[PDB]
Amino acid sequence: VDTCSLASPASVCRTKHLHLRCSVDFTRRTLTGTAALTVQSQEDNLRSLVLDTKDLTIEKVVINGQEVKYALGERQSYKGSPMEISLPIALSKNQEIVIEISFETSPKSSALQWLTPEQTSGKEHPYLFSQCQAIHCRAILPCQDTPSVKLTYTAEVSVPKELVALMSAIRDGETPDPEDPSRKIYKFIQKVPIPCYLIALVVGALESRQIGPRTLVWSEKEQVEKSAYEFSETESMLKIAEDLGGPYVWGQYDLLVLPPSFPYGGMENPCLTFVTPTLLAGDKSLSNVIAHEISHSWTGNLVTNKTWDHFWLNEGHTVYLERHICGRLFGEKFRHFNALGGWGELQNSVKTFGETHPFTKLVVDLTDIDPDVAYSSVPYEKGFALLFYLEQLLGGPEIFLGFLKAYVEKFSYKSITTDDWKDFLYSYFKDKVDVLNQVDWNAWLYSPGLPPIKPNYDMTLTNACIALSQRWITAKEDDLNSFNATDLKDLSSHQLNEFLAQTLQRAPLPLGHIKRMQEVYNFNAINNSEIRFRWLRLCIQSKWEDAIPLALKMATEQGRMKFTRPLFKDLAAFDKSHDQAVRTYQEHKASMHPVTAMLVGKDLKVD
Ligand SMILES: N[C@@H](CC(=O)O)Cn1nnc(-c2ccc(Oc3ncc(Cl)cc3F)cc2)n1
Ligand SMILES: [Yb+3]
Ligand SMILES: [Yb+3]
Ligand SMILES: [Yb+3]
Ligand SMILES: [Zn+2]
Repeated sequence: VDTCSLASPASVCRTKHLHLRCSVDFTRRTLTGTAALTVQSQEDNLRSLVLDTKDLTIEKVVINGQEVKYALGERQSYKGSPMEISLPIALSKNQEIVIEISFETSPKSSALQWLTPEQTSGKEHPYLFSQCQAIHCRAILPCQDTPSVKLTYTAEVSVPKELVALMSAIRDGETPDPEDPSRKIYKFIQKVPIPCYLIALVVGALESRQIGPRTLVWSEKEQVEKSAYEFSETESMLKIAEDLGGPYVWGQYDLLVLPPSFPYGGMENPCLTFVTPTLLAGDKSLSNVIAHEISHSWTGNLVTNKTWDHFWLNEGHTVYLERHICGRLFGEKFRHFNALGGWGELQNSVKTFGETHPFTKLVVDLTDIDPDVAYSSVPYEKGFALLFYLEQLLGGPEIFLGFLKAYVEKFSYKSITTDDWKDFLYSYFKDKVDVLNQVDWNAWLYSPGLPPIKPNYDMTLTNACIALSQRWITAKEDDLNSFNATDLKDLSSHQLNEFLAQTLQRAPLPLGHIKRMQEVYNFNAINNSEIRFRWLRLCIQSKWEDAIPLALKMATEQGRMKFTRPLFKDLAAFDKSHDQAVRTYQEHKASMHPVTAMLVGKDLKVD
């Protein structure tokens, strides 16, 4: 059962198609229009159905050209309000009907961020973007807001003519709006069935540059050139991902570089991956995020988790595929380095929640839990650790990659549970069932904390990071003069980041050590968002007051939650910056992404 949805489940009825016709009004901060749902009954004598909605204004519901009775139930917190539709005629099993719902979004839709021109690069035009994952599609349109249901979609979007609309679909033309010549209509088609959290929309002053045979990069004009360079390896990654997962079925693989308030590193929207502008390091060093989003074209978008309790199926397999792409491009020692880094991020998450916390379990129970509050590195890294452990136990990467491809083939276009995955693993590895029966499944899948077994990792690229970090941690005041810019000469940006991660795990360090690190390494000058984030966290946790304006600036000038949430939390925990952290959040709250605003609010205990 999907405990995050209030809609009729897949066993009652299934949405087969959505035909969306809407208009974006920037003055009212509203999306208005019709969502035409092609619903197939899965039951005999079906006379009503329930849809998920959240802060939607419903005008009418039309079936067979006539208005039908509908009712909106009491709001159930983050789940929204259930919408019961009275069908005009009882439906037999497998019978299909079209339900056209006239709706309007609230300006406070948790799925959307409305940007004023001042909040964009260009400063002349407003901007809109959606983020439906996990359960925010119900805050845009009435739907069965569950990944257990997959549907195709077509969309027609009216926007002011000076702007461009894009969706998680194939672009299907543009025309002047026949109802308003100050507007344009942008058309879209998604022929591959998808869960509704993969529905996405962006409206802004967008420009494009071709960077591959099936890839355009999209952003405001100011970011196009930098984005084209940063993501130039995209086609190479797609070719490797196809070799590992089978055919790319989505047609196009475009990239959209969002404004800095985009709350995640990326979003695997089909045909149009969304990315944070914090990836624009200038040297392609944060491109693993692209490898991760590309990998989702197989794991997550083709093979989907049936409910959000099984989310690890989505991320664990994606991180696994992502690390193989980087492994093919830069070698097996690099894949091991990234895997070990991943284990360290898992240690961090387990330490933050506490080793007995229910969110440290691989398979979770989201009954009465807002998925946004549960979000962490655990399904990513505990999920990856399991697969990497299975890879070693079952004979190596080549053998395990054979399983990955067969798993994708077996479950493409379906929504599955952990039991479905485990059953297939046992079927594929029938000749190694004795090895599989040695796995402590109850601990790996259902127990909190660190996994019962840690995999084996090649140390070649990690050794220099640990050695430098340990030199700083063990150093006394009279050893600080020995550090010099030459200590970093043989370290890649990835190794610099790992050195900071290792040191941050032992934070605080004495204030004199942090001051010396800046003196000799000039970390303040580094623009790479990952390195800068860890360096600022290290400064704040080591109580360096000079870092307060830098940390406040980074936390607010961008909104990627991975950075913004721990920076605000570190600033709130430092006595010297506590008041500034709270006040800065209060003054920025209204201009923030709604999900980021909620979570920073909870982290700071500011209601
Ligand atoms: N897809 C990513 C980027 C990427 O990985 O490529 C972007 N992204 N956007 N939203 C989310 C997201 C995912 C799960 C959420 O909820 C849950 N979190 C943990 C568990 Cl165990 C179960 C849940 F349901 C809430 C939000 N992820
Ligand atoms: Yb066409
Ligand atoms: Yb079985
Ligand atoms: Yb000494
Ligand atoms: Zn992912």
